[PDB]
Amino acid sequence: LGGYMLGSAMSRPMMHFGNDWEDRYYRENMNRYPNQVYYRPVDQYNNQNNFVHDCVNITIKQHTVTTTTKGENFTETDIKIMERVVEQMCTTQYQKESQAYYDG
Ligand SMILES: Cc1ncc(C[n+]2csc(CCO)c2C)c(N)n1
Repeated sequence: LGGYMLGSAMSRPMMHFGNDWEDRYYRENMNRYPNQVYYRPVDQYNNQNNFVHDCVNITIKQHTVTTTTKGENFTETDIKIMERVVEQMCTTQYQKESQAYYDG
């Protein structure tokens, strides 16, 4: 990996996009989609968006390869569900891990 760690699977978000075609594609493809996030530890960092870009990148990179060779074929629609919920989870894992990095 280089220095990345899986936070774990998303606790079934019930979140949103504002685009009903992406709402549906979440409920219709979540069985196939990459539902978990890999990050570098927050210790070298101070800000979510840049870290979170690397976090969505490493989980999408590994897990798209893992799921395509199981029988999948993601689209820009699946990427937009993935990128949203992974980015939300990456930023939420940053919040918890950054609180713990302040706590000890
Ligand atoms: C895991 C999960 N993610 C997204 C939605 C979809 N959804 C929630 S708000 C809204 C956007 C349109 O107002 C839609 C319909 C869901 N139900 N479950």
